[PDB]
Amino acid sequence: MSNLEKQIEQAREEAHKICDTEGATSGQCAAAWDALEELQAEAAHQRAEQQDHKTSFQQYCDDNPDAAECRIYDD
Amino acid sequence: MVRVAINGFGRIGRNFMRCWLQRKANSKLEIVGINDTSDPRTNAHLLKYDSMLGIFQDAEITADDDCIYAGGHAVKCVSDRNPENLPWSAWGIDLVIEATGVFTSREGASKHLSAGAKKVLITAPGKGNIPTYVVGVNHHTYDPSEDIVSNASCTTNCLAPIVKVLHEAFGIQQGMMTTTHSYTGDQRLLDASHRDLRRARAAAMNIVPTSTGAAKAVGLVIPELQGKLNGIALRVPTPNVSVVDFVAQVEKPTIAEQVNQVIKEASETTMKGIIHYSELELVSSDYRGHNASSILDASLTMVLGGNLVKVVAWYDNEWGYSQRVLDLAEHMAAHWA
Amino acid sequence: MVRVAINGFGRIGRNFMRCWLQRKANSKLEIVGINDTSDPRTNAHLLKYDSMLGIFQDAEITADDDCIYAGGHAVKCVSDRNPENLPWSAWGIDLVIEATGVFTSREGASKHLSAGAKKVLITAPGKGNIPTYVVGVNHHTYDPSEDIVSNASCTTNCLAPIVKVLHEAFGIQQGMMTTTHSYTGDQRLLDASHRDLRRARAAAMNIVPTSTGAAKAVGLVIPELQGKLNGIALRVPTPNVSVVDFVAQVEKPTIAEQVNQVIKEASETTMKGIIHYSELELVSSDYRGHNASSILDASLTMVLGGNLVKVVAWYDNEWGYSQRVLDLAEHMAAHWA
Amino acid sequence: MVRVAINGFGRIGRNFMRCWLQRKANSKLEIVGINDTSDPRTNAHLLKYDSMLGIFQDAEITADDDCIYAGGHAVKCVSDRNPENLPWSAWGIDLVIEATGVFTSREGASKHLSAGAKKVLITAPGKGNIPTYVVGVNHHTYDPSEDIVSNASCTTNCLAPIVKVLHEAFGIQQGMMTTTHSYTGDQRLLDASHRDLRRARAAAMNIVPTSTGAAKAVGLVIPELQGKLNGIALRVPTPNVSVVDFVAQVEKPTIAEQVNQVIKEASETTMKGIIHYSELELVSSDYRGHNASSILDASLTMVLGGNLVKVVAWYDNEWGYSQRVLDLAEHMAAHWA
Amino acid sequence: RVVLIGVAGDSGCGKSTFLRRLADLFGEDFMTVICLDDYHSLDRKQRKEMGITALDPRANNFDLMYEQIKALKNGESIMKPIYNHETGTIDPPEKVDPNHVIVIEGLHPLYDERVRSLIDFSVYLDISDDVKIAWKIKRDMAERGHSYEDVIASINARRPDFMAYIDPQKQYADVVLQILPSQLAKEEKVGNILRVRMLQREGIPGFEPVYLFDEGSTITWIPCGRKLTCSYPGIRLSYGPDEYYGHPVSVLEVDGRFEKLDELIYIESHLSNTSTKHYGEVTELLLKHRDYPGSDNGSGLFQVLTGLKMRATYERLTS
Ligand SMILES: NC(=O)c1ccc[n+]([C@@H]2O[C@H](COP(=O)([O-])OP(=O)(O)OC[C@H]3O[C@@H](n4cnc5c(N)ncnc54)[C@H](O)[C@@H]3O)[C@@H](O)[C@H]2O)c1
Ligand SMILES: NC(=O)c1ccc[n+]([C@@H]2O[C@H](COP(=O)([O-])OP(=O)(O)OC[C@H]3O[C@@H](n4cnc5c(N)ncnc54)[C@H](O)[C@@H]3O)[C@@H](O)[C@H]2O)c1
Ligand SMILES: NC(=O)c1ccc[n+]([C@@H]2O[C@H](COP(=O)([O-])OP(=O)(O)OC[C@H]3O[C@@H](n4cnc5c(N)ncnc54)[C@H](O)[C@@H]3O)[C@@H](O)[C@H]2O)c1
Repeated sequence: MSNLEKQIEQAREEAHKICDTEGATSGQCAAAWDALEELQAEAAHQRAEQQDHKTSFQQYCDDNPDAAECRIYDD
Repeated sequence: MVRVAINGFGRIGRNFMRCWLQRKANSKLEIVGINDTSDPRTNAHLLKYDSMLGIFQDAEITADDDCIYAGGHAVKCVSDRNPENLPWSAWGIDLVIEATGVFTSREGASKHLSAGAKKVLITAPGKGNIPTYVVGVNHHTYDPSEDIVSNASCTTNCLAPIVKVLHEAFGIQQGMMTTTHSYTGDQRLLDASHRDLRRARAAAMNIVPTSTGAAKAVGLVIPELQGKLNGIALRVPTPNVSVVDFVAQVEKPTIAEQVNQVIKEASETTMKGIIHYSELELVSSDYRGHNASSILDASLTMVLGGNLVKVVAWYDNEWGYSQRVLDLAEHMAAHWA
Repeated sequence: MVRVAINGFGRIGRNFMRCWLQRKANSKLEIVGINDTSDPRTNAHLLKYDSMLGIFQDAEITADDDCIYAGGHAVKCVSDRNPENLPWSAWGIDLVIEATGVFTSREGASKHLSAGAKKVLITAPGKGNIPTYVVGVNHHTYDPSEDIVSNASCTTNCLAPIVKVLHEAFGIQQGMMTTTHSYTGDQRLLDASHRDLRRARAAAMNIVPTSTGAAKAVGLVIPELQGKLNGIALRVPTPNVSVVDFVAQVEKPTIAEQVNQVIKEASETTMKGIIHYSELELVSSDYRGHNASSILDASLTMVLGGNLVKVVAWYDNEWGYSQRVLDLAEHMAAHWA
Repeated sequence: MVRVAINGFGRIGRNFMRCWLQRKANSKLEIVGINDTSDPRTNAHLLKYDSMLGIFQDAEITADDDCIYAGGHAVKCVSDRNPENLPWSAWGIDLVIEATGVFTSREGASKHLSAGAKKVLITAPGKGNIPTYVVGVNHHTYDPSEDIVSNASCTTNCLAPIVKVLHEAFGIQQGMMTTTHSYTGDQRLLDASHRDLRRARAAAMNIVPTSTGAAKAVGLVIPELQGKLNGIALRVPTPNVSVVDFVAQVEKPTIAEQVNQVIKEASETTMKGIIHYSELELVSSDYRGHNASSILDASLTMVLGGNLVKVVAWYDNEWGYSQRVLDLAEHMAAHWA
Repeated sequence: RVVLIGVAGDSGCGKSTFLRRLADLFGEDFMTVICLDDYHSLDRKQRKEMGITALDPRANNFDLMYEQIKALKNGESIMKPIYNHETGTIDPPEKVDPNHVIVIEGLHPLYDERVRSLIDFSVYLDISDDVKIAWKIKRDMAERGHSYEDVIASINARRPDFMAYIDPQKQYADVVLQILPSQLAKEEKVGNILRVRMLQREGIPGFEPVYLFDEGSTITWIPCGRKLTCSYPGIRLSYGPDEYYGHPVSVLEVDGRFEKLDELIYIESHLSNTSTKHYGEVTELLLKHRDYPGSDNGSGLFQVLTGLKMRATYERLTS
C-alpha cells in the first residue's frame, strides 16, 4: 500500500484541520472523521487480506492444479 | 447419434475408451474428440498396452500426430490445458466427459460450455451444488436441461446401491463406512512434496489413511439420509480393485441371512447389472474387470444385536466406474433434449 | 532370576529375543533355550539380519551348531517337532513361550508341562478355556497357579485397551471392528494349496479378507461385553504394520473431540506405555518399531448421531505384540509362585 | 566455514540434510538455505518422518512458515521455480547443491551463478561438458576455479570404483553392465502419460527396462575407457536399494578368487570408505543405510575363460549417493579458492 | 422459495466472523452475501461536499434496493451496483443470482419498513464503546499506523448521529447481541474477556427462545464445582426475563473465557430449545474453527446459537 498509505495521513491532516477550525461538533467534521474511519477500514481490509497471503500452494495450484504436488482425487 | 468428447485421457479416459470399444454396436455415442497433455503418439500406445487390463485384442490401435485410428474408426485428438481454446463447436460436441480431476467446480467445468460444448458429464464429486447422479439409484430423476451433471466418486458409486436397498428394506438411522481403497494416481510414488501430508508418502509401501466426504455424497443421491453417513478411506498397495466396508444402524431388526436374501433378490429384480451377488470365497484380483458396480461379499455379512449390520462390497474403481460413466452417458443420450 | 525358553523361533520369537536383548538390565528373565525347525547356524543369521528391523547393532551375534552367543551371552538351542522329547527339566525351565502357532489347544500346550516345564505362555488365541490376559487391561487378575496362560492375538491386544477406555467412560452396547492387517506368514506367496481358500491366494497381490474371532476375545478379557463384539480382517500387501478400525455403539452420547480427550488423558494416567496418542498426520511406516500397543489416530475419530463412535488405531503386530508378550512374561516373573 | 544451500528438497535433498545432521561436528559446511516447491511446514514433516529411513531421532525438527529449526539450528527456506529470483547474495551462498533433476545443462545450472552464488554442485549427469567428479576415483583432480561441478549418477558412482580397481589391476578391453535399479520418483505410479514410454507404465507392478548413458560416464571419469563401457538398467519394484551387474572383458587372465582378493585389499588400502567387501549371504534390504558406495558381493563373482569377469555390487542409491555428495562438498570446502 | 436474513452492525460489511460461522454452518453454496455499502447515493467527494457521513437516510437509494429485494423473491437474477471502496466511487453493477438463503447486512438493513416487512429474520449486533476502543487499539497497534488516541475523539464525534440513525433499528430486530467489558476479571487489558448477552425477543412464531433451566425467571448459574475444575476466572452465566423497549425479551448472558473442552460441553448440555438435531452440535461448531477470534469466549457461543436459530427458521420456512 502506497496510495491509501498516503491518503490516510492526508485525511488525518484534514481531521486535525477542519474539526478544529470549522466547528468541532457538527456534520462537516463528523463526515471528515467518518471518511478517515472508512479509510482506516479499508486499511484493515487490506491488512487482513495480506495476512491471508498464501505462500505457494494456493498459487501453484491456483494456476496449475494437476501437477503431482496437488492432485487430490478425493475419492 | 451423439458426438462425445473426453477431457483428460488418464485412467478413467482410457477405460472409457476401452469400454466404448467393447460396447460399440449398442451405442448412440460416437467418441470424436480427446485431449491429454501428451502427444497423440504416446496415448495410443497407452491405450493399446494397459498394464492392468492387458493388451487390447479386439481392434487395431494406431496413430499419427493428428488423429488416432482405433479399429479403423478415426478419432480426433488435441493437447491444451486451457479449456477455453478448445475446438468444440468446430467439432460439433454435445457431451464432453470431464475426467482430469481439475475442473470440479461449476465455474471450472462450465468453461467447456462457454467454449462451445452442449453438455458436460464430470467424473468427480464436484464442489458446489452440481446435480449428481448414480446409475442404479437415481439415473432417472435428472432434468435434461441440466447440462452440467456429475457422477460421484467410485466409492459412492459402489456404496449407494447397497445403501438404497438397505434403506428401502429396513430403514437406516445412521451409517459408517471404511473403504479399503486401491492406490490412485494422486499419491506420490516416493516420499515427495504434496498438498496433503498423508498423500505425500510412499504408495507402494504404506497403508495411508485419508478422510473423504464421498460417503456424504450418498446423502446427496439419497436425500433423506444426508448428514447421517460418514466414513474414511484406507489406501493400501494394491493397484486396481478395492473393497468397501459398510456399517449401518438399521432400526427394523433382522439377522445376517435375511439381508443377504434381500440383496440377492434385489440383484435379480431391480439392481441387475449394478449389484452382483457372490457366495464364493473369492479374493481381490478376481474382480479385475467385473461389470457390476458392487459385488456383495456374502460370507462376511454380519448383524450384532439385530439393529447393527455390516456388509462388505468388492468393486473395481477403474473398470466398473467407467462402465457406470458410459451407462450414464448413454442414458443421457437416450433422453437428449 | 527366571530361566525362560522359546518354542518356535519365528517372527514372534525373533522379536521376543530382540526385545529381551534391548531390555536386558531390568529383566528377571534369562533366555536359556530356543528350538526351531532350523539348524542353529541359520537362525542366528536370521536374528542378526532382520529384513524388517534392519541389522541388529547393539550386541554381537554368532553361533556354532550347539549354542548361540548373543553379545557374549550364551543360549542353548535344539531342534525337534515333538514337544515330548525336549530337554526342559534338563535345562531347568520355568516358563516356555509357545510361539509356533501349532499348540493352541490345552492338550497341545500341556505337552511342555508334561515334558518338564513349569509354566507356558502361549502367544495365540488358544482353543478351549485357556485363561487369556492382556497387558494393560487384566494383567493383574491372573492366578499364579494358572501355569498355562494365553496372550490373545495382536488385533485383540491392540483393540482391547481402547474398548476398555470407551466402556469405562461411555458404556458400550455393541461394537464392530475391521482391522486392515499386514500379511502374515500363513498366507501362501503364490497361489498354492491351503486349508482355507482365502488364504490360499497370493499375498503380495491381493486384499484377502478373512473372518476372525479375535474381536470376540475382547469379550473374554472384558467379561461384560462377550457376545457383543465381532469383526473381520483385511490382509493387504504391507509387510509389517497394521491399522484397526473400530465402530462402537455407545449409549452415553458425546462428540468426536471428547472421546479424543478421554483417550488422551487415559494415555497419560492409566494406559501409559500401552496407548500412545498422536495428533500428527502420520502414515503406516512411521509405526515400525513403536513401543505402544495402540497408537490412536486422532484426526479420523468420528461420531454420528451422538451414540455411534469410530476410532482407528495403528499398531505393529510384530514389535508391539512382542513387547506385550515380554511385559506379560516379566509380570508373571514378578509374581512367581 | 562454508555457507551452503540446497536446490530441491527431494529424496537427495532430504538425505543430504539428514547426512549433515549426522556429520555435523566434522563439517566445514553449514546448511543455511533450501528451496522446494512446497511450503516450509510440509517438508519439515517429510524430513522428520521418512518412510524409508524411519523417524529421525537425534535432533528435534520443527518449523514455521519462514524458517526450519533442526535441533535448535535454524535454516532458511523459500519457494520459487525461477532460479533467477532467488536470494543468494542476500544469504551469502558459496555452494548451492542442485538436486532438482531439472537444471542439468550448463546454462540451466549457471543461473544460480548469475543470481549470486559462487559454486554449484549438481547431483546429476549433466548435459554438455560439465566437469564430473566421483569421490574415490578422481575427487582430487578438480580445479578449484571450476565452480560448476557435477557428481554423476548413483549407478556411475557405484560402478566407477570397481572399474578403477579392475582397470589398474588387470586392464580392461571392454565392459558391459546391467544395473537392477530401484524405482525412482520419475516413474508414474499408475499408467500415466509420460515423455518416455517405458517410464510411463506402473512402477509397483513392472520390471521396466531403460537405456542409460550412465555407464558411459565412467568413460568420463576414467578417460582411457571412454567409448568402451555401455549398459542398460532394470527398474524393479523395490523402493530403496539396488544392485549392479558388471561384465568386463579383461586381458590379463585370472580366476574368480584373485579378483576378490584384489578388491578385498583395495577395500583396506585405497578405497576404504568407498568400497566395502562382504563375504556374507546378505540380501538387498540389509544395505539400507550402508555408508559405502559399493558393497561387492563376494559369492557371485565369476570368471569364464580367464579373460571375462563378472562382479555384482550392492549400492544404496538414496543414502550412499548422498554420502558421496556430502563428501565431495566437504572436499571442495577443504580446497576452497 | 426465498428466505432472508438481516444482520446489522458497523463491524465492516463481510468483515465480521459471524458471517464466517454462518459460512461454516450453511455453506456459501446455499447462501450468498450482500453488502449494503453498495447502495450509497454518491461518493466520499460528495460526502465532503454535502458534509454528510455514510449513515444518512439521504445517503442511500433505499428504493432501488427495495426493488431488487422484492425481485429477489420472484427468482430473477438481480443487478446490484458496487461501491468502489478504495476510490469511494460506484462500479457499474454486477448480475448475481438468488440462492437458497439470502443475507442482508449493512448499516441500514432495517431502516426501511417495507423491507422490515420483508425480512424473515433479523439480527442487530451491538458493541459497547469500551471494546470499540480496545478493538481500535488492536487495529492501529497491529498495523502500527500510529494514528491512535485521536480516534478516541473520533468515537464520540461518530457517536451522536449514530444513536439517532442506527440504534432505533434494534427496537425492531429479533436478536441483539451486546458485548460488554467483563465484570468478572479486572486485572487485564479492557478487551480480553467479554461479558456478552443476547437479548432475544418473544412473540413472532418459529423463533423460540433459548432458556437456561426455566422460562422466565432470572437465574445466574456458575458451572464450577463437583464436576468442573474452573480455571481463572471461569464462567458465570446468567439469564433473565425482561422487557426491553417495552417488548417481551429474554436475555441470555455469558461472562468468562472458555479454557478447555469439558466446560464448553457441560454448558451446552443444559441449554434448552437450542434446536439441534445432534448432541453437542454447538460444541462441534465451536471447535471446527479454533482460530476464529472470539471462540474462547461467549461471543462465539452466541453467534452460533443465533445461526442455529437461523437453521430453525429456515426449516420452518422450507418445511
Ligand atoms: N483413479 C480411479 O480409479 C478413479 C476412480 C473414480 C474416479 N476417479 C476420478 O477420475 C479423475 C481422473 O482419474 P485418473 O486416474 O484418470 O487421473 P490421472 O491423473 O491418472 O489422469 C488424468 C489425465 O488428465 C490429464 N490432465 C490433467 N489436467 C489436465 C488439463 N487441464 N488438460 C488436459 N489434460 C489434463 C493428466 O495429465 C492425465 O493425462 C479424478 O477426478 C479422479 O478422482 C478416479
Ligand atoms: N505374525 C504376526 O505378526 C503375529 C502377531 C501376533 C501373533 N502371532 C502368532 O504368533 C505365532 C507365530 O507367528 P510367526 O509369524 O512367528 O510364525 P512363523 O510361521 O513365521 O514362525 C513360526 C516358527 O515356528 C516353527 N515351528 C512351527 N511348528 C513347530 C514345531 N512343532 N516345533 C518347532 N518349531 C516349529 C516354524 O517352522 C517357524 O520357524 C502364530 O500363532 C501367530 O498367529 C503372529
Ligand atoms: N532418486 C535417487 O535415488 C537418485 C539417485 C541419484 C541421483 N538422483 C538424481 O537426483 C535428482 C533428484 O532426485 P530426487 O529423487 O530427490 O527427485 P524428486 O523428484 O523425488 O525430488 C525433487 C524435488 O525438487 C523439486 N523441484 C523440482 N523442480 C524444481 C524447481 N525448478 N525449483 C524448485 N524445486 C524443484 C521437486 O518438486 C521435488 O521437491 C535427479 O537428478 C535424480 O536423477 C536420484
